[PDB]
Amino acid sequence: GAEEITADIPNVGEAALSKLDESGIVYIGAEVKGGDILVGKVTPKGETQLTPEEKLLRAIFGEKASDVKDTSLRVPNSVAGTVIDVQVFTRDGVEKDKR
Amino acid sequence: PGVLKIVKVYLAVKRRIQPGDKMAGRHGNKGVISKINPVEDMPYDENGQP
Amino acid sequence: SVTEFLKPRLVDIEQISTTHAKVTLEPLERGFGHTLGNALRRILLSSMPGCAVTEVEIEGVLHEYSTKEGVQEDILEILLNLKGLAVRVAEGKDEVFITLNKSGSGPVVAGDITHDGDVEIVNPEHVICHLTSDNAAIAMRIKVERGRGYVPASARIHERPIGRLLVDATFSPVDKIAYSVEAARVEQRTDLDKLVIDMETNGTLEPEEAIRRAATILAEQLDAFVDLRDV
Repeated sequence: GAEEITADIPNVGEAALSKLDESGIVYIGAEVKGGDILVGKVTPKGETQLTPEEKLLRAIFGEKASDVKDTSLRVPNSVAGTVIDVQVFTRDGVEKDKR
Repeated sequence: PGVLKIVKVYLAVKRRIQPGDKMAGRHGNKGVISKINPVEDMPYDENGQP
Repeated sequence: SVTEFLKPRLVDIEQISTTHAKVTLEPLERGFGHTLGNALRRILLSSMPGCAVTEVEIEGVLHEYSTKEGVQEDILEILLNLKGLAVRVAEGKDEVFITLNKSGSGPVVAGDITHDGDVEIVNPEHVICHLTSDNAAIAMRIKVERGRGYVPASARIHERPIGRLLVDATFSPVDKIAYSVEAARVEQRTDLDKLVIDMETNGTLEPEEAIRRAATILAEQLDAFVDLRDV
């Protein structure tokens, strides 16, 4: 399928989305540290043949798997700075996001 | 071809001087900082200027 | 006698300038001049409490690495100028907020900062910014905190809204310390010494108070030496 830039990142809470906007891109002037998400991107993934103990865990605790995996742009380790500019380039014919 | 979107982020980092950084003059006298000494521990003159 | 020493006492506080002073201690035994001078110089240059600018908030500014219309200097330069601001906070308060709202053309100096009376600016002629247009306006909200030593922005423990610009704080008000040991004209004894300590500061900390605080710190650690028991 088509890889999508969005804020609906699976298996990630709210604190990691605090610096992300509605589109999925951090604001200008955000203080970020290593491991922080800058651009939220979800990638379609194929079926996973989960191991028996894993399906035990899924049966007991619920938490059904999603169709997208988290492949997002994260700040490199030991790097902490301020976002000073964001540039978005879109192919012709693709919906230009809000940002 | 094949790409739908590109997002580019510029990060600004203020790097301070720390041990291991390489400092030099203009006469081939390079060096690596070994310690950031406290002010009171460094040599000073009669007027008190360290 | 050979057992009882002469206790030094404060003699004269000479205030040459707002940021420069001399303190005279007299009398002192042979060799005690250098000992006390070096101890006091090391304590004063190391751990004096003081008030410094910690965080700033400027309207229309999201980060340090940006400019503002009608403002000649970048925001990073404004923060570097704010680091060189001498402020005295009344005792009992740790964190205070001051405001700098100025519109017009000319040099925005520290004398235009509005304070609630618990904060006194020592250098009203410090140039903070330059406004180059008649329609240029600057509106800043500065946090001043009391501390000791040097605390960079990184070392501060970690919500913080985008727009709050953290500033490295040098709380220590002492810039230069010099000391000299000279002869003391005592009534009878002629082996006595006088210690003259020249202190160049930012004007925040008074000389007499600084000397007593350094002596107090040395006394507290020498107390743990005096007792000398296993813990």
